[PDB]
Amino acid sequence: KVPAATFTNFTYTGEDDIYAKNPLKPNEFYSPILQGCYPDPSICRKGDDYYLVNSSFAMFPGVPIFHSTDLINWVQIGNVLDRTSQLDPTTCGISAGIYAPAIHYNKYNDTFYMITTEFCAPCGGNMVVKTKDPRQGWSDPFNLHFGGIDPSLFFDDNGKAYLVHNDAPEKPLYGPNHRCIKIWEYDLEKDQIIPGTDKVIVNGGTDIEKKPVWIEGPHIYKKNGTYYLMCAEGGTGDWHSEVIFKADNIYGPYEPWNNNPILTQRHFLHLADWAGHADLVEYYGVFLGIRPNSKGNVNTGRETFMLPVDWSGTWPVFENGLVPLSIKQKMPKGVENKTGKDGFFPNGNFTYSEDFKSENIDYRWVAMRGPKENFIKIAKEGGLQMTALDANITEVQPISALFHRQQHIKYTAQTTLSYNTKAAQKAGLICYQNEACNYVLTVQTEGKEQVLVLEKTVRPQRQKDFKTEIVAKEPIGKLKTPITLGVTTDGLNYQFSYTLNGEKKNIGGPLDAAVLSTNFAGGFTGALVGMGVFK
Repeated sequence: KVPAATFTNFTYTGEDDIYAKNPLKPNEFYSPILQGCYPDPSICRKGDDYYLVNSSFAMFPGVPIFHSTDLINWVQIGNVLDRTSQLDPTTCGISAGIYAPAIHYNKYNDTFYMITTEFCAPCGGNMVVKTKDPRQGWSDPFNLHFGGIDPSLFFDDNGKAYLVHNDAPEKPLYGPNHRCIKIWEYDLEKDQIIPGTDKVIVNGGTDIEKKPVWIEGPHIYKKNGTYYLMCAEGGTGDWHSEVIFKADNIYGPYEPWNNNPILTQRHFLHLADWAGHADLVEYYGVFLGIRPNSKGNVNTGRETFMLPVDWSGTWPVFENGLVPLSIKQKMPKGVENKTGKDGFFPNGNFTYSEDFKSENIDYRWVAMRGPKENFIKIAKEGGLQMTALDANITEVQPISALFHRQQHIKYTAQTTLSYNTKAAQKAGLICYQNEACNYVLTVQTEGKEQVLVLEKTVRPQRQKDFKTEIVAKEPIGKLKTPITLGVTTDGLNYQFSYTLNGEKKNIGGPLDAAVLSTNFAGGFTGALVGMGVFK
């Protein structure tokens, strides 16, 4: 009972060099189209409407879904897994939960499909959800009976349905990196694979002699009577790429185009990296990549990039998918750039100021390991009234904090809060990679006085032990007015501050940005910034 604080504002301002140095011409747009942690992009089309989805791991709700009629201007229409009956990540590992999504539209039964691997409750494995209309939400999961990751359905022209996925081989030839692409016939009535219909269609990759790492993200397309299998190969790090196979039959032998890969950045050590895990739509191909900082670290996670695809011949070509990517791409003829305008998703450098004056909270806001509904209410006059759950920040448990993805290497953010002196709890501002890789600045109480406390918790990949340390601490007397907390990062360090009766002061010094990188902490996620409450 009684909330710890009411956050009356959050402001997030992206300030990346690349966008400032490369202003848009009227017919241009920035790529990545989704900045920040939006990995493993999957895309489908029904009529004039495009739908695009991403992996989300332990965040809730999971799998954000974007709609667009032109592939440049996107509106987030929600998150596909938004009920606890679909996804309950209470004790989910930071690099578990929802892996690569694959969305599809079956024109034969006018039905949508979101299929993924859910490495947490309720499913603990491969599963699919369905809908007639994404705006109405999706069904509860159908548990699918096969292992591995990166499931993806394909609906042929004879009423037969298939399912392709990554799997482990019976006989590993070169360690755990040896993987397989497996296909199954799919039963539309039962929403389950047909036992005995499984076949390995790719073993290892395009050339097994080369020991191809983690062939995955398989997608089937059919064009001019020919079947096409497109896969990611080389791992979602330094050796990422996309490769392409074709066959005369759904099960038929799949042969790699002599020209492979068709999408990579891996042969450069000099903007963007780790390019792969693509999906095509009629052509345009969306994929994942990272924009690392000057030291090679990534606090922004893997982002959804786009490129035009020429498929006028036998094989798909990613236009400039094999030369160093640039931030600017020409838009399709006739389309104008409305990114950040109206209700469209932003891009480039921008400012998002949210006052939370509406019970329909913007779909960009996520909680870790549980629903925000368990600890947030909208005040009569507006603002995030949030009550402290039992868990502290370092726990693999749901925590009472609302988060915004770090969409830029260089950013500045602030929040304004009215701190309930009666509840005496902790309320503040958080930069979060994982439960043991975070920076937290909180107002707290000691006596009948408030204090500000800056804490770090640092845990590199391979280390078991961690310990929360107080970086800095300052008294602020008896808080009788709202207070603003702020953090800014220049890509190298994070600097916290607070702004009370007029004046803005730094608290603590520069805090190493590397601590919140994938590189340092491991995992599959980008850093987050948000507000939270504890004790």
